[PDB]
Amino acid sequence: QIYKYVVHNVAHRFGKTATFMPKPMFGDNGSGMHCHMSLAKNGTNLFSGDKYAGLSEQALYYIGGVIKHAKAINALANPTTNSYKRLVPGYEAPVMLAYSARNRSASIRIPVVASPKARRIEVRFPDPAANPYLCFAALLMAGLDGIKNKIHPGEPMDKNLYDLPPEEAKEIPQVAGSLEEALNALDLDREFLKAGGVFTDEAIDAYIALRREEDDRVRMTPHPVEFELYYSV
Amino acid sequence: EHVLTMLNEHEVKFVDLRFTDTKGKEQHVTIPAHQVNAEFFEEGKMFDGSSIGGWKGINESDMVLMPDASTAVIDPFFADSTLIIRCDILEPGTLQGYDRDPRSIAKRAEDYLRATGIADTVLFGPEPEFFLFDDIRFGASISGSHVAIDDIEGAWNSSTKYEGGNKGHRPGVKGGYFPVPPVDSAQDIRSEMCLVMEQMGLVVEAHHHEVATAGQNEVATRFNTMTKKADEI
Repeated sequence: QIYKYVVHNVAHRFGKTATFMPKPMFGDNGSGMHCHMSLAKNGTNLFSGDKYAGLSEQALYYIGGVIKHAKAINALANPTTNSYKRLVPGYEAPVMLAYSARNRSASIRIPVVASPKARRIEVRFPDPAANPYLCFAALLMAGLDGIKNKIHPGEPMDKNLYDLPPEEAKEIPQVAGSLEEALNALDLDREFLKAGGVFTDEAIDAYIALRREEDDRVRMTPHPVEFELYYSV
Repeated sequence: EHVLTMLNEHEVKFVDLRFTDTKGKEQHVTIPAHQVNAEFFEEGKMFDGSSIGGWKGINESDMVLMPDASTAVIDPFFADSTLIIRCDILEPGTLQGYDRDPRSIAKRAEDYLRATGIADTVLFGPEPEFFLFDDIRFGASISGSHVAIDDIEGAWNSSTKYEGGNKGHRPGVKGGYFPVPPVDSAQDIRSEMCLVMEQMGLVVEAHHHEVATAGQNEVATRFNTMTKKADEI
């Protein structure tokens, strides 16, 4: 919040205007908000271990949780219709629900670092439009539910992204493809969030209602491109 | 003789002598109809060779324009009745056919065909395509260079403000293949081209808009023997 405040105001003072929108331009990079995470107890990093890339089995369950509830997390980590203009079948699009220490097609990167004290995971699909609080919280709760229920990740994807592959039609896990879809996922897959009484149904339903109103403006208003495509129909 | 009757039948005031240079560009010079006599056909008219690019140099300027009476056709654009007569370029005295005259060269090639006895006639059916614009600007000097194209059909004009309003039915990029008018703005013009082409001896097979936005078009004409077809081009 402070970060955004500083950015917005320093820009204003310099005669500029800053935006954290995820995709202001078609044809060039969008803005993302990768989230590096790790857990700890009494000063030790609960994510370092002997498993893949220096990870603990706890980290893997966490990842499994994030992957299981990705579409619902999307409703908080990519809360705008615009968010989905960044998350589109592109090469570097962090849309494949998988982990890897290299494949930057994977929405979950595993930083390769020396000190086990710095072992962690990087969830790449979030964007800056996300509510800090709710986005971070949803990421945690999904991780915990991944642990409590020992949800195994499966094996790491080290092949390639969304295009070629295209072998087995490459329908592996993916993040929500639209805001509505994400909101719907959040609707159905809300249990992991209600755990511990953190998120109430009322809160969740209210959030969804706020965003559906936004989703509607975009769905109902003619798009400039529609004229290019259909004016001469 | 057919020519001398066409002169009276159409009350011709001028005769436009035409020929092509090495680059392929049709050239012309005009003489009053009253300058057309018996001599004209047997010995042609004299002109400066050194004036055309890539032709005679410093010493041997003068050459002969030999009217080819088979090519006589009325010009449909000139204000005063004028008859067009294509000419070959002959070496003076020898009256042979200039080595560098493209029409002579093409005739020589048709001759050589018959000579080898491989065949007695060659058939050519070329399909030239072209563009129709409203504005074409370009230049190049020490401080820069540029080219600007503009046409009412150009897709880029979907956003242009027009005096009487933008009526916007334009062929998109690579989208010119056959939308009926008003998307295709050149029906009337393609047909005038057809009618006129036929008034000039060509035989039209079809006309249509081509693929590109911004006025690509095509008039398809019936094949003919090689040299007569180049004349037709």
